Amino acid sequence: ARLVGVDLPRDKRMEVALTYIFGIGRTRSNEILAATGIDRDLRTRDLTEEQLIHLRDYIEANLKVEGDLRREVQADIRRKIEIGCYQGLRHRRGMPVRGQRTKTNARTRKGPKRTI
Amino acid sequence: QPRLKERYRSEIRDALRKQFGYGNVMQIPTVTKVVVNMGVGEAARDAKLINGAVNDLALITGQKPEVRRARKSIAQFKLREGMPVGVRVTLRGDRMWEFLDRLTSIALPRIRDFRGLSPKQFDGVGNYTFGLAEQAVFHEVDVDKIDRVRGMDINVVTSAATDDEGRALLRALGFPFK
Amino acid sequence: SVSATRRISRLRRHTRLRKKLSGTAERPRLVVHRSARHIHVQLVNDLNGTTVAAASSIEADVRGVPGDKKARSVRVGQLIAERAKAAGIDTVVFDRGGYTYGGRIAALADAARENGLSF
Amino acid sequence: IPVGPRLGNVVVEVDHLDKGYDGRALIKDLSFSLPRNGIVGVIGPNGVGKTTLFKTIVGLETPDSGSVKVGETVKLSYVDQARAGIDPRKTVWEVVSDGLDYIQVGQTEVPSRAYVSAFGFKGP
Amino acid sequence: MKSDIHPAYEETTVVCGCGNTFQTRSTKPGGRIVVEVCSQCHPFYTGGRVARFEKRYGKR
RNA sequence: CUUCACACAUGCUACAAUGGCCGGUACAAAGGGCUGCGAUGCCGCGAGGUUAAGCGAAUCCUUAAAAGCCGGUCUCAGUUCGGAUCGGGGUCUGCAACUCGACCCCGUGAAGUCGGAGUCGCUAGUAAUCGCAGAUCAGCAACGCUGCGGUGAAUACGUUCC
RNA sequence: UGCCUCCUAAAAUGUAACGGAGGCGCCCAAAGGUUCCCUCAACCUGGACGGCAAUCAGGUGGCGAGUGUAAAUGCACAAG
Ligand SMILES: [Mg+2]
Ligand SMILES: [Mg+2]
Ligand SMILES: [Mg+2]
Ligand SMILES: [Mg+2]
Ligand SMILES: [Mg+2]
Ligand SMILES: [Mg+2]
Ligand SMILES: [Mg+2]
Ligand SMILES: [Mg+2]
Ligand SMILES: [Mg+2]
Ligand SMILES: [Mg+2]
Ligand SMILES: [Mg+2]
Ligand SMILES: [Mg+2]
Ligand SMILES: [Mg+2]
Ligand SMILES: [Mg+2]
Ligand SMILES: [Zn+2]
Repeated sequence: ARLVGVDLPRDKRMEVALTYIFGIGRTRSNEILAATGIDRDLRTRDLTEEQLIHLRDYIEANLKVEGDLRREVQADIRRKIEIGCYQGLRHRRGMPVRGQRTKTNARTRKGPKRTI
Repeated sequence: QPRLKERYRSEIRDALRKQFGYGNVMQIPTVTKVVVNMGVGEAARDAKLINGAVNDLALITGQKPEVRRARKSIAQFKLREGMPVGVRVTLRGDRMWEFLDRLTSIALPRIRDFRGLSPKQFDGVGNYTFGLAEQAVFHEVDVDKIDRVRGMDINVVTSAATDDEGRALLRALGFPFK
Repeated sequence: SVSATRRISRLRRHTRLRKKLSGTAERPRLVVHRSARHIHVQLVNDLNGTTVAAASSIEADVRGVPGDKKARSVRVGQLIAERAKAAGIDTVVFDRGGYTYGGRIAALADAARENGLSF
Repeated sequence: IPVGPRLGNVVVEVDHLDKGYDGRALIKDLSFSLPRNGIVGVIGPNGVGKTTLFKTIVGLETPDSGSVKVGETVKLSYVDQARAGIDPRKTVWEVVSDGLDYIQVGQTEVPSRAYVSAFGFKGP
Repeated sequence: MKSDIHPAYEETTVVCGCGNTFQTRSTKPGGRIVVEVCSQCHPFYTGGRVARFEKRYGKR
């Protein structure tokens, strides 16, 4: 059942089914399903089209979802780079930016081992 | 009797004479063919395009398409000559004007985060070509009973002489430009 | 231009069968020429290029014949079948003009096999 | 044999399977669950329903009562002896392939003539 | 070739969630296609750092 | 003193159903506190904010122990497992949090499906696991160290081999 | 060491050398016959994955592609 262009997977409870939208976690998925009137323990295959109109307008007026959230995150990284801040130089090289330890770790911002 | 063809010779046909000063009424542009192809380049392996690109364009466009072979062999792309690599349909007449309506009205705003189609995509003569994403947007195929997702590109061929003459035609049919 | 393509690609087909079918004074060539409105026909004798008989659907006898365009093709086929026999011709080769043999041109020839010509 | 992708914990689940073509019953109250990384041998005399048992797992038949459950990591591999089989005037190269040069044996690219030659059919 | 090779292409009734409806010809079985967005209810069919400083702190 | 193609070492959190999450609900011990502990009430989704009772303390505060019990939900999936990384928005302490603080919220949701050769601890309230407090300290990189209690096992024929 | 093609070969044919370059000891049940239809390569503009180049659309393009197989004579009227 398409909601924002995300294709909610069938046979999944609606408190969890909204979390596959980029920009909605477990906390937002409680308050999406409190404004409309949809109970949490509802399967997504029993999802009436009259219900799905009630959460294609509360999301597009109060949250930020695919496309125009993902174009903000890769624009906020883009802002830090050309101004030449410390986190911009640290975003170019792929080294971790929040003052992490880079001597024995930081295998997520880097790849696997190189073993010189 | 399609509703976009009768809308063409009701106000689009008259509006093109005021914007461009045509002497004779035979000079007014008109879309002639809409060419839709898949371009299944990953058919040089695994040989699955019969259910792939034939049983879905027939659902989208209406008629069975043409399996196109390949002209010459390319070693870097791992195909040889005469290998089925593309699938194409051609829409003329009443099924064409029923396709440009069903594209712009119900289909084309199902592109994910749709913002429009670029009007810089003319060839220089007055013909238009745009691409799509997958076996989404057209409702006639279903999201369940399909194979891997595959996109397309759609040619729109007009009788117009220059670009902005063909831009004024496709503007009045309902194409969203930006 | 869809009209320039049709003329260029019908004097190419008409030259395709002209390599093999000429027509002489003993066996003339029944050239057909078909338009949307009429059909024209002439026996040409390609050794000096001199027509010996002609018929068309623009003279008033063919024009007042009832029926569709195939019915007016039977009448022009009967006319050149009885104008060639008034010039001493009984055997001819048939020239398609570059068209598909069928429909109106097939009804011209089949009307001229019942009335004297012997192809 | 080419290795497939990683297999999960549920391979095939069968819960109270019934299969029959007439008043004769072949399978009645059968419950099992196929393991992972093993070999299951099926035993029976002639005309007892061994091949109909495979055709409920691949889905080419339909259970009368009870269900078969597969599981999202399972990708099968099975060809009947009778529904398409082989074609008696296509060559052995264009039955494995379909006239193509390179084929997909599961997320890898191998040549078709290097694949039929791995199965004995070598040379002309 | 134009005889039962192509799939069935019969007249089709479309409706939207807006309430808009029209009538075309499509291959959907039943001719009862129901969409949730159309050309008359979709957006785009109808329409700094200094200012973000000032809401947090204010003017000097 | 915190750098980073890498290499080793001691830990913590994991890979799930003897589990996650949600609602209810029972049982400690040892400690700290006037340049402090902040009850209660109100405000804040929360970290906190404000007002201020009581206490140099078996009196008042720190103090709701968590595992557990009962009920519901998920149904074996890189998932309602895992919570790394990163984006945005806040609090507090301090003259000051960019290099370099912890905490909170919202979003993002990486490796990981029990680990090669090899190696380590432990013989009973032990091991395994669950929390709580102290010292240093404005705050804190506290998963460390020194302590505290909760639940609570398996085996030991025997002295050939290491 | 026999057979096919070109230069040597001196504008018919022919012409030698342990002169200069290559092929052949097949293949095709259609790649044979016939009727009918079509025009290529390269380049340029636009286009989901798509890149110099897959498939699509439009311009320009008279032979620069192609010919089961060497090379010559030919073939766009096509013998493609
Ligand atoms: Mg140090
Ligand atoms: Mg979790
Ligand atoms: Mg609880
Ligand atoms: Mg409160
Ligand atoms: Mg329980
Ligand atoms: Mg698992
Ligand atoms: Mg992995
Ligand atoms: Mg001891
Ligand atoms: Mg401290
Ligand atoms: Mg000579
Ligand atoms: Mg001479
Ligand atoms: Mg030799
Ligand atoms: Mg043939
Ligand atoms: Mg040919
Ligand atoms: Zn609408």
